[PDB]
Amino acid sequence: AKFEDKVDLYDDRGNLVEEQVPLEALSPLRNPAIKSIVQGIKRTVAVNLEGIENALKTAKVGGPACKIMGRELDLDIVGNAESIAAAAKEMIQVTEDDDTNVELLGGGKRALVQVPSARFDVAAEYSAAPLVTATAFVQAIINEFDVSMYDANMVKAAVLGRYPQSVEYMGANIATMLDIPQKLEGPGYALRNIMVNHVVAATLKNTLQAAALSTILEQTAMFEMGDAVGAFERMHLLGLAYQGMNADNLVFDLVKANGKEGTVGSVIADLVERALEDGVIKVEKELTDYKVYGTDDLAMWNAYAAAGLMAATMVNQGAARAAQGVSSTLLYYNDLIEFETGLPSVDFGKVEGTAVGFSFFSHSIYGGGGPGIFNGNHIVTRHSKGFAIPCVAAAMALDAGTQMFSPEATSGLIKEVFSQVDEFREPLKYVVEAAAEIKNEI
Amino acid sequence: KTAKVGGPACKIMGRELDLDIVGNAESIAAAAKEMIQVTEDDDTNVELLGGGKRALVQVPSARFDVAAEYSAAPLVTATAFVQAIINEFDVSMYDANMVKAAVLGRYPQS
Amino acid sequence: ADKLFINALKKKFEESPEEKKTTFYTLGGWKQSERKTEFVNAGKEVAAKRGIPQYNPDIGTPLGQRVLMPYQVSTTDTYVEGDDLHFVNNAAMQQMWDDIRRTVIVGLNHAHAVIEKRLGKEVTPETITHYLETVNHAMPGAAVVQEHMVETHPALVADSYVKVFTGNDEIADEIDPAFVIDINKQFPEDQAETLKAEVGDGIWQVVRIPTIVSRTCDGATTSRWSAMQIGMSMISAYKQAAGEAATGDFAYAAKHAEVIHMGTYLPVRRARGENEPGGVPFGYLADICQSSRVNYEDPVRVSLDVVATGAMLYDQIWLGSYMSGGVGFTQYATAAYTDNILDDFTYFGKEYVEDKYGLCEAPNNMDTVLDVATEVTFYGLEQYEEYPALLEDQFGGSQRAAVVAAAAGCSTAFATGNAQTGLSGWYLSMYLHKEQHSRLGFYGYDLQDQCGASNVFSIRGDEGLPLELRGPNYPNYAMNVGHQGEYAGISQAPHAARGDAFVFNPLVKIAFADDNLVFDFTNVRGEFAKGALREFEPAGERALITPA
Amino acid sequence: ADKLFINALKKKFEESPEEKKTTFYTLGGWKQSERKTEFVNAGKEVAAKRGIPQYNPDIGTPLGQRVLMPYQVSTTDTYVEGDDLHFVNNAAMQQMWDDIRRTVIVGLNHAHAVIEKRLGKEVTPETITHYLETVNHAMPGAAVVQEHMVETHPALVADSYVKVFTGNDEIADEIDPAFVIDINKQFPEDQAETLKAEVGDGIWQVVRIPTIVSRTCDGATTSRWSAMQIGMSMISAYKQAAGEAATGDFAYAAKHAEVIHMGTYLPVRRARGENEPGGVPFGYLADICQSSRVNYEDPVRVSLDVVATGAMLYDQIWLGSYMSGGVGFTQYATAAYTDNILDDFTYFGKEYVEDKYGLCEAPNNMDTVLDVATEVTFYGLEQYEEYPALLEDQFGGSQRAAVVAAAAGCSTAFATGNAQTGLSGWYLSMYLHKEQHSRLGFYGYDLQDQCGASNVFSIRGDEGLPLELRGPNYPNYAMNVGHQGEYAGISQAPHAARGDAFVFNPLVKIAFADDNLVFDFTNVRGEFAKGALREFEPAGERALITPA
Amino acid sequence: AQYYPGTTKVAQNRRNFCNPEYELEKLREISDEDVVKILGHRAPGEEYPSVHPPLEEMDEPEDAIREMVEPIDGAKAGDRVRYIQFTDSMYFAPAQPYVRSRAYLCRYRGADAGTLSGRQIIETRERDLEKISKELLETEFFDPARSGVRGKSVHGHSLRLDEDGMMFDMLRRQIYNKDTGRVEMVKNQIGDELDEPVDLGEPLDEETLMEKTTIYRVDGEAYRDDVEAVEIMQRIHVLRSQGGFN
Ligand code: F43
Ligand SMILES: C[C@@H](OP(=O)(O)O)[C@H](NC(=O)CCCCCCCCS)C(=O)O
Ligand SMILES: O=S(=O)(O)CCS
Ligand SMILES: O=S(=O)(O)CCS
Ligand SMILES: [Mg+2]
Ligand SMILES: [Mg+2]
Ligand SMILES: [Mg+2]
Ligand SMILES: [Mg+2]
Ligand SMILES: [Mg+2]
Ligand SMILES: [Mg+2]
Ligand SMILES: [Zn+2]
Repeated sequence: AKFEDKVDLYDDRGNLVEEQVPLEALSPLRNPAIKSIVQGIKRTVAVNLEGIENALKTAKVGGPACKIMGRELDLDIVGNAESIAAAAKEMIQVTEDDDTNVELLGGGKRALVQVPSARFDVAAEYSAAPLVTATAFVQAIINEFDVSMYDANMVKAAVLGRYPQSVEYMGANIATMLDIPQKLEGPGYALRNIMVNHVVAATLKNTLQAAALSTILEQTAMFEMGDAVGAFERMHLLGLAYQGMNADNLVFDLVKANGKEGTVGSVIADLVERALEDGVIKVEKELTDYKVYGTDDLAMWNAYAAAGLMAATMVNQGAARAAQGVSSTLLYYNDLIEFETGLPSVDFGKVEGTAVGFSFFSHSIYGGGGPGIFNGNHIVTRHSKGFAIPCVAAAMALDAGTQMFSPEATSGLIKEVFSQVDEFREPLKYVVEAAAEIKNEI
Repeated sequence: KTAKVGGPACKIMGRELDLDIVGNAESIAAAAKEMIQVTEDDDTNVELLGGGKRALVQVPSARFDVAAEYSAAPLVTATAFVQAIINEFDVSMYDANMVKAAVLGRYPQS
Repeated sequence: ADKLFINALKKKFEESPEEKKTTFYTLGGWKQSERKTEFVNAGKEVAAKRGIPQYNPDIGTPLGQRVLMPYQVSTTDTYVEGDDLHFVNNAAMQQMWDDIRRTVIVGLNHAHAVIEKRLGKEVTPETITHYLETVNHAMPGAAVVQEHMVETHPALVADSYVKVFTGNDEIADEIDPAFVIDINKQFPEDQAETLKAEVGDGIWQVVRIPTIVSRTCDGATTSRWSAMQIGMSMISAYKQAAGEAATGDFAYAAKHAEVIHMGTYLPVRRARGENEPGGVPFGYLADICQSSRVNYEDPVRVSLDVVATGAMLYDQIWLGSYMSGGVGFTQYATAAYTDNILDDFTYFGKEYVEDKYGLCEAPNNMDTVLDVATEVTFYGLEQYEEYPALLEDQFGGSQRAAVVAAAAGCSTAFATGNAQTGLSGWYLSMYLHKEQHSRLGFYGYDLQDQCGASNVFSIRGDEGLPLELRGPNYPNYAMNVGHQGEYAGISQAPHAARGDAFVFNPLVKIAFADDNLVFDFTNVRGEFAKGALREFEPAGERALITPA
Repeated sequence: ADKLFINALKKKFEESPEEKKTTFYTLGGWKQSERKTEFVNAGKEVAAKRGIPQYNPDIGTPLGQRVLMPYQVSTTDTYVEGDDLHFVNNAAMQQMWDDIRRTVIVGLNHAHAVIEKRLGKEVTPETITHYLETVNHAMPGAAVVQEHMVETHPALVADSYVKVFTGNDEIADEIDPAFVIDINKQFPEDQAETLKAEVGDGIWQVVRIPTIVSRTCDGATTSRWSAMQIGMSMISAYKQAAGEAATGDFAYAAKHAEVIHMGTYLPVRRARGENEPGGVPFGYLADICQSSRVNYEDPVRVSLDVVATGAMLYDQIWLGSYMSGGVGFTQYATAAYTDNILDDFTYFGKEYVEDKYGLCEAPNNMDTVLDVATEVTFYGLEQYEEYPALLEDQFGGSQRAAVVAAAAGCSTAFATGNAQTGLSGWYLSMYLHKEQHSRLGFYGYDLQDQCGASNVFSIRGDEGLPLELRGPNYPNYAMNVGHQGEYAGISQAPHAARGDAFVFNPLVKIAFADDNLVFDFTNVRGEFAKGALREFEPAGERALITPA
Repeated sequence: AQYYPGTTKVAQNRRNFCNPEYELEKLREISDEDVVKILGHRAPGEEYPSVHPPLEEMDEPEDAIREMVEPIDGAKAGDRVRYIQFTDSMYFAPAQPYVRSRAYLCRYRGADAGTLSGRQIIETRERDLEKISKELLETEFFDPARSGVRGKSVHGHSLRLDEDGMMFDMLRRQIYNKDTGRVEMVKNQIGDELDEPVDLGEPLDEETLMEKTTIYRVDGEAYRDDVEAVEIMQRIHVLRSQGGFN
C-alpha cells in the first residue's frame, strides 16, 4: 500500500458491510466496480424508438420546431421493435458472446443499448457508443421496411438530428449520460459533463446513491485530469471515501444526529467535535476566549469537513425538500467552519468559491438555472475538484417537486434506460463489495 | 532559465529560474515514474534519451481503462514532471508556477 | 421572345451578343471606369493623409485591358459596375447580415409556465402587453429596476425591439398591433393556415438587438443580450423579487430551452459562436428570405430570390471575408443574381417540367434526375456557346458551373417535389458540364462535387442529411464558393413548387415577416440594387456621437 | 495635498465630502439630467417614426431619486455623466476594441526562408520595401494579378495597412521608413535596447485589416484576411506563378506557423474564434496599452492606464455585451478609471512600499504579501468611511472591492517585483474587506476570490499559471466583473516598477507603438474622455456609400 | 460553538447573532397579518398556494436520509418557496449582509440564504418564511431607519442618510413620522401601497446603534484594531495558499 489508511464501509441503511478496508481499494485506479461503472457509462445509450417513429411520421427532424413538408414517412417501428433491435444488435456486437446488450423497454418504445466494451479498448474516446448505436438502428430500420435510397436520409435525420451541420446531435432521438468531446471545458473533463438531473434519475432519487454516483464520476475525472496524481492523491481518495462513500458512517451519523431539528450550524458543531474526538484536529493556540485549531493531516481534516458538508446539505435541503438552497449550504458551511476553527474549508476555499458563483447563477438573470442543470463541466461549477457537485446531486434527490427543470423534465429518457443498470442505480453497493473483495491485494 | 513560457515570443522578465534539469534527469525521471505508475512493475515506461535531454513516457494502460478518453497521458505526465522538478530542487511556492508554465504552456487560458 | 439576359448583354458591349470577335487594349485601362477613377483619386488622398502608400493602379497588373462591365441586378433595371456589389461598398448587403445576426427567436411558453407554477401568478393578454411595453424600453439598453443606471442613447439603438407571434388569433388580435407579427396580414390564406397550425397556441418573441452592438461584438452576443433584457422585463412586469431562485428558470429558458438561434456554433478550425453565417442551415436561409409570401404564384422567382440571399451572404461575406478576405468573391456570387442569366435557365427548366410532368408530379427517383438535370444542363451550356458575350460576361468556369447546376437542381426539385433528388441533379450537372467543356471551376471547386453523388443519399454519421438540414458546416461544403447559396435555392425550389409556407422552420419564416426590419427581406435583389446605388440607409452608424 | 478624489466629490455634490447627511427625492427624477432629458426626447422621436414604443422614463422605477452624478475621467479634467462612458455611446471605446480585433502580427522569417531556400530568390531591404508597397495596395482589398477584379473603396478602408519592425537597426533603416515601426523613435533608450535584443534579426509585420470589415465580421477574420493579401503580395512582388506548390508554404506560415493572434479561441459554452476579448491574456493587454513607453518615470500611472484599458474592454464590452448585454456594466468599470480614486489608493501604497522596502526590494514571500496588502486595504476602506460622499459615489460593493484590491495587489507587486505575490495580495484584500464591512460584492463576485488564495501558487493542470499568462478564460475568471482589467494592472505593476519594456510579449508591445492606429494607446483615459465628449472620430463608417 | 474571533463589541455581536442560544432582543410588536402584508406574497385570508402536493399524498420510495430528516411544516404542505430581503446601512445598522447569512444558517432550518453588498435574502417554504420573518422584523436584526425590507430597487446601503436619519429608498417604502418619532411601512417589500400602514416603532438612537452594530468602521470600532480577528483572517489566507500548492 502507498497509504496506511483504512476505512469502514456501510450500506445505504447505515449498516456495516466491511471493516478496515485499505483506502486504495476504493481508488478508481484499483476498484473493479468503479472500472465497470466508468466503462458502462462510456458504452450505454438510450434509443427512443417511439420518438424516431413520430419524428418520421411528422417529418419533424433537425431540432426544435423544424419540419420538412412533403418528407413524412409512416413506418411501424414500435410494432416491429423486436426485429429492428435484433438486427441492430447483430451490427453493434463484435462477436456473438461478448458483452453487447440490447433490451426493449416500454413495450418496444425504448431500447437499452450497451455497446461492447472491446470497441472502446481500440478507440481514443467514447463517441463510438452513440455513433455505432445510431448507424446500427438507422440501417436496421431501413432494412426492416425496405426504405428507399430517396427516403433513407430522413431516417438518419430522425435518429441523429442535424449532425454534422450542427456539432451536437441536434434533434437526435438517442441519448447518453456523456456529452460530445468538443464540449469539454478542458482535456480530461468528460466524466464531469454529466447533468446532475441524469445522476438523480439513474439512481431513482435515492439520496446516498445519487451522492455516491456523482462522487465516483467527479473523483474518477480528477484522476483523468491528473489532479489526483502525486501530492494530491490521498486528499482525493479520502474525499471519495468520506464524502461520497459514507466511510466510517460519518455522513450517515451526522444526518441522524441533526435530521429532526438541525441546521447547517448544528452539523458544523458536531463535525468539529468528531474531528477533535478522533485526533484529526487539536487546539494549537488560545486567543481571547477562542481556540485556534491546527491539524497535522490536512487531507484528513479536508475529508472530515467534506463529510460534514454532505451531511449539512442533506439536513438543510432535506428539511426544505427543496434543492435551491444547496448553493447557500455549499457557501456558508465553508465560510462558518473557517471562522469556527481557524482551519481552511473544504478544498481550501474552492467549494466556497464554486458556491458563490453557483448561488449567483441559480438566482439571477445572467445564466445557469436550477441545481439540476449543473454538472462538473459547467463553467459555474467546475472549480472545486469533486467536492461540490455530489452535494448538488443529494439536494436534487431530496427535492419534492419545486423545480421546473426537474429530472422528470430533463432526464426521462435517461431515467427509463439507465436506471435499469444495477451498477448505475446502486453504485454504493457494488463499489463497497468490490473494495472488500480486493482488500488483501492492496 | 530564460523565462520564455506561454507561447511564441512570450517572456516574463524577472521570473528566470536556473535549474540543472538535464544534469539531474535520472533522479527527476525516476520520481516522475513513481507518480505516473499505478503499481510497481506495471506497464509504465519512463526512458531517458539524448543523454537526459528527452524522455519517452508511456503512462500505464490501466489509467485509460478508467478514463473517458486519452488526455490523461499529457496531463498525468505533465504533473508528475512538474512535481518531480519542484521536489528535485526544492523550488519554492512562489516560483513553482513557472515550472508549470514551462511544462504545459498557457493552458488553461488557451 | 429574347432570352432574359439579352437586354443586359446589349448594355454591356457594343456588339450584338451573338458576335464572336471584339477589340481589346484600347480603353485606357482603369481610365474607362467611373468607379476605378474614383478609387485612384481616393487612394492618392488616403495615402497623403496617413503617410503610407495605399491604392495605386500601377502596382501589379493593369486592370481594364478588356471592357470592365456593368451588371444588371436581376429583376431590376439597375446597372452598376461590380465594385458596387462588393459587400464592403454596399450598405444593403452589410445590413442584410446584421438583421440576421442580431435576431433571435425566444419562446414565452416556459416562461409563462414558470409564472403560473413557481410564482403562482396569472398570465393574460393584458399582462403580455404590459411585459411587451417593458421589454421594448429595456431591450435597446435601458433600465427598469435599479437606481443610478446609465443607458444606451435611444437613437443609436432605434433598430432594436421585440415583437411576438402566435397561432392563436384571439391572443394575437388582442395585443397592441405595434408588438405583433400578424400572420393573417403577412401571409396569403393557405400559407397563414399552415403557419398558424405549426405554431398553435405557442407564443414566440422575435428579438432584434441593436445593429451598433452586433457590429461591435459578434453573433453569439445576440441570445445573451436578448435574455438579459427579457429577464429584467419579466422581473419588472410580473413583480418577482429582483433576483430569486425562479429568476434562473427565465434565464435558462431564454438562453437555452426555448431559444432558436439563426446559426449554431462551429468547430475549432473555423471557431465561431452562434449566429454566424456558417451555422445558418440552408433551410433557415430559404425561410429568412421572404419572397415565398409575396411571389408565391411564381416558384422560380421565390427560389432565385433565395439563391440571391445565400450567394451574397455565404460567398461574399462568409467565405469571402470571415473565411478568407481581401478583394474576395463578389463576382463568384453576382453570377447568381445578375443579368437575368440564372433566371433564363431556371424558367426554361420550370417550363420543361411543367409541360412534361406537371410540377411535383414526376416520380421521385433517379430517372427523373437523369432526365431533367441533363436537359437543363445542356440548355444552359448551349447559351454560353450561342452567345459569346454571355461567356465573356460569366468568364470564370466556377460561376457558370454554379448557375447551370442551380437551374438543373432547382428544376429537378420542381419536378419531384423533393430537395434530395434536386441535389442529385446539381451533382449530375457538374459531371456533364466537366465532360462537355473539359473544365468546370477553380482548382478546388468540385471537392464537394466529386464526393457529391455518393453523399446525396448516404445515411452515415457525417455524410447523411436531408439538404434542408445541411449548411456551410456540412463537411464537404465547408470551404468553397459557388455552392452554398445555390443549395439554399434548391432547398426552397420543391417547397415553392408545392406551395409550402416554409422549407424547414416555420418560426424562422414568420420571424422575418416584418417591415420594421431595416432590410426588406421580401425583395432581396431590389435591396442589393438600392445599396449599389448608395441609396440604402443602414442602422448602426456613429454620426450622432462624432463631430460634424 | 488633498486626496486625489476630493475635487471630483466637490463637483458631484453640494455637501462637503465628509458630510454624513443629505437630501433626496427633490431633483425631479430624470429631469435633473441633461443626458436623460436627451434620451426621453429621442425615445419619443424613435417610437413615433417606427411605430413601436421604445425608451420611456415611466416604465419600471424612476431614476434620479438621488443625484445622478458626473464622473471625472481620471488624469483628465473632463466631467461627464456615466452614460457618456457606456461603450455604445462612446466611439473611442468601440474603436479601441476594433483596433485590437483587426490587428495581427505576422512574421516574415519563415516566409523569407521559403523565398531563399525553395524559390531560390534573394531577400534584401529593397525586395522587402517592394513587397511592402505591394501589400499596402492589396491589404485594404485591391487587386494585383487578375483581370476584371472589383475592389473595396479605398476611402472606406483607409485605416487598413501593413508595417514592419526588426531589432537590427541597420536593416530597419534600409527599408522605406513609411512602413517601419521605429523602435528607437518610439521607446526610451533602455527599453528600446531590451526590445531590439528580444527581436534580434527577426522581421515581423503588423497587419491591420479595415474596421468596416472587422465590424461586419468577427475577430477570427483578421488573420485570414491578413494572410490572403500577404499571399497575393508575395506572388506579385517575388514573381511566383500565381498559384504553385510553394504558394501554400506562405499560407501556412502567415495563417499558423508565424502568426501571433491578439486572442486565442474559446471553449464551446462561450464559443468564439481568435481575436475576441476573452482570448486576450492579461500580459498582452498590458503590452497593448502604450503607457509603459511614455510614462515610465511613474509606475502607478503606467499600471492604472493598463487597468483602464482592461476594465473597459473586459467588463463593458466583453463581460457586459459579448457575455451578457443590455444596460450592461459601465460603472463596474468606471469605478477603476474615474474620480482619481484608484489613483489615490495606489499612490498611497506605492509611497508606503518606497518608505518601508524600496521598489522591488522586498522579499518575494508571504510576509510581504501580508504586510503590504493589509496596509493598503485598510487605507482604501478608511477612505470610504471618512468620506460619505466617496461611499455614495462608488455605491456598489463590487466596485469598491475591485478598486481597493487593485491598489493592494499593484502595491504588493511594486514591493516584490513579482506579479504572483501581487495576485495573492489581491485575494487577501478581498478577505479582509469582507470581514471589515460584512459585505464584499454582488451575489457572485467572490467565486474566484474564494478559490483565489489556493489557486495563486497551485501547479495543477487547470489551476497553475503565472498571472501574466492568465486571462478571461482562466477557469475561475471566466464569468465575473470587477477582476479582469484589475488583474491586467497587477500584471503590469511589477514590470513598471522594474522598468521592464514589456510584461509578456515584446512583439505585442512594439505592435501598438504606432501613431497610424485610430485610437491613441499611449493615452487610454484621455481617449475615453474624448469619446465621452463626442469628439472622437472612428473608422469604419458608411457615410460615403449612403444618402447624403 | 465559538462562531467568530475578536474582542470588540462588533465581534461579540456577530457571535450573538449566530448563536441560537442567544435571545435576540425584541424591539417592536408586529401582528401576523401585518408580516403577511409586508411580505406581499398572499392576501390576508388567502390559502397558501402550492407548488406540489402534500408529501403524505406522494408515497415515495424508501430513502434512509429522507426518513431521518424531518421536513419543515411548509415542505409537508407543499407550499411555494418565497423570500424576504433586507438592505442594511453601512451607517451602523445592527445586522449586515454576511452576519445575516451566517446567522440564518445557524438558527433556521431549510434555509437558502444569499449575501450581496446592497441586499441579503432568505428563501424558504411560505408558512415557515412567515414565522421567521416575524423574528427578523421584531428583533434587533432590524432597525426601521438603518435597515429596509426591499424585494427590488435596493440602492441605499452605501448612501448618506437623509435629515431624519433614514436610509435612502428609491421607492420610499418606510416613512419616518416626525409627529410620533416612529417609522411606518407604507408599501410592501416590492413597493405596492398597503391599504393601511404598519407601525415599525422608533429608530434606535446613536448610542444603542453603536452598542448593537456588527459593521467595523474608523468612527466606531475599526477592524484593524481587532487584532485577533485580523489574525484569524490572515491565518486562513496563508493556510489556503499553502494547501493549494502542496
Ligand atoms: C435584478 C438584479 C439581479 C440580477 O441578476 N441583476 C440585477 C439587475 C441588473 C441590471 C439592472 C438594469 C435595470 O435596472 O433594468 C443590469 C444593468 C444588467 C442588465 N440587464 O443590463 C445590472 N444589474 Ni446589478 N448592477 C450593478 C450593481 C448592482 C448592486 C447594486 C447595489 C446598490 O446598492 O445599488 C447589486 C448587487 C449588490 O448588492 O452587490 C445589484 C443587484 C441586481 N442586479 C439585482 C437588482 C437589484 C435591485 O433590485 O435594485 N447590481 C452594482 O453594484 C454597481 C454596477 C451596477 C451595474 C450597472 C453598471 O455597471 O453601470 C448593474 C448591472
Ligand atoms: C454561465 C454561462 O451561462 P449559461 O449557464 O447560460 O451557459 C455564461 N455566462 C456568463 O458567464 C455571464 C458572465 C457575465 C455576466 C454575469 C457575471 C457578472 C454579473 S455583474 C455563458 O453565457 O456562456
Ligand atoms: O486559382 S485557384 O483555383 O487556386 C483560386 C481561384 S479564386
Ligand atoms: O444581484 S446580483 O448579484 O445577482 C447581480 C449584480 S449586477
Ligand atoms: Mg479557555
Ligand atoms: Mg420597407
Ligand atoms: Mg427600405
Ligand atoms: Mg499604522
Ligand atoms: Mg494620434
Ligand atoms: Mg405578536
Ligand atoms: Zn462584429
